[PDB]
Amino acid sequence: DMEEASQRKWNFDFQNHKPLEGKYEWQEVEKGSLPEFYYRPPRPPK
Amino acid sequence: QRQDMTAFFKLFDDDLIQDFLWMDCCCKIADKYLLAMTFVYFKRAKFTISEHTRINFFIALYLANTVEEDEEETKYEIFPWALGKNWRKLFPNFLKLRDQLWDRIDYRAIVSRRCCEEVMAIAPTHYIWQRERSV
Amino acid sequence: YKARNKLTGEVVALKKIRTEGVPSTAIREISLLKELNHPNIVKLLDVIHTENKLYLVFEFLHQDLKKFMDASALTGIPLPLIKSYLFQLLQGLAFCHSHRVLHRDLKPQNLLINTEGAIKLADFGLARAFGVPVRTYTHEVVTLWYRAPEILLGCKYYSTAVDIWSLGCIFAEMVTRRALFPGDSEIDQLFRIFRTLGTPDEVVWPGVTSMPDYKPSFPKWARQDFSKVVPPLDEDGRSLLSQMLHYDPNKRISAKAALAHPFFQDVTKP
Repeated sequence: DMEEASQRKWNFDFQNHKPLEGKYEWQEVEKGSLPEFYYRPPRPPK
Repeated sequence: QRQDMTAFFKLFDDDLIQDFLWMDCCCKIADKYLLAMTFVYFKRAKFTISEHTRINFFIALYLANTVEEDEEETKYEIFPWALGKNWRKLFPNFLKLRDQLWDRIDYRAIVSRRCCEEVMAIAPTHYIWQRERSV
Repeated sequence: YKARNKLTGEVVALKKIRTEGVPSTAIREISLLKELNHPNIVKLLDVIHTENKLYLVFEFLHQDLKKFMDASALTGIPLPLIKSYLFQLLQGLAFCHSHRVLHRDLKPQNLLINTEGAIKLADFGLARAFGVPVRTYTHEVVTLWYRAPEILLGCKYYSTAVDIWSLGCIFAEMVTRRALFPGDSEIDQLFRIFRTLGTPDEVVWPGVTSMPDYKPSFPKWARQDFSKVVPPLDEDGRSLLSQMLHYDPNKRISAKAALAHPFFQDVTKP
């Protein structure tokens, strides 16, 4: 399906959440440097 | 955009479906639009004739509902009809089926009004498309 | 997470999700973001499905608007920069409104910016498609201080006019450096709107008394001048803001009508 393809493109197996391969440079940064949206969880439906 | 469509109308001669629409009063869960959207999803997923059935219908209707309806409760009422008596813990693997259907259509649930009206432009004589709500 | 691209020189981000069913807000966020490709809107590159966990893929902007507004209380923001940001927001919002989209959340943390002088919309989680007629709508919609009056009172089948208001509440924020209507709660925040913008009436609004939450026990306030409440703005700025925020949703200026406003004569891209 598409997760092996997404793996192909995004240079990652989604896997451990932090491996890498090449052709993209993947980091792991501190949450504090991100503009609040990217580590923002979903919202309660209530 | 395709002229066959006949395998899709076959579902509405079914019993559980007919009684499901009879259950629907103000067309809250199944609108003439939502029943068009449930077809658009059938096209997008490229279902075979073997692939249109009870579960694959309700599963699309639930998706159209969660997308186009801000009322988050009424759409639950589909569960007893689809899954039989105990859906109670049997609804989640239904939800994952919805997510899989969403995976199949390449994530575009959104269907424009004009596109909705264009798929009912085929055989307007059909009863489904005379069901509409107001206020 | 985060990312970097050695080729094409771009940067993206992950934002995972992850237990009995996929959230109804995420479906809307993703399904809408896949139908919207705009330079002034944050994009959605790819979406996966793996068992317990779901990751998204987002174009990574460097910061949001709050932390940039929190970046300077001391100094301000250059008026051309504000004009650029607002023109941009109005453009992307014109792309949203005009085709099958209502955001129904606008706040600076949902507005991302970069170093190249661009600003884009984010968080369509509460957004939906208004194209299909006779739908259902929750009237708890945007977040807190940025709420439109008509939705603050009872209103059914609210149109695109609810986003514009928020932008107004954003507009003033980029000017006075502070929040416009720092409401402590519902009502409250409404009476703050009544304090700054004045108490409504049937001269201003056709159906104001016919709104369900409305009761004529409301204290009567006059309309404060836009020199006092937002001094740094020029006459063009006040001219835009005035018709940008008004109690009548039927009057309230659309996005396409905003882009041509005389305030934008000086628009630039710093």
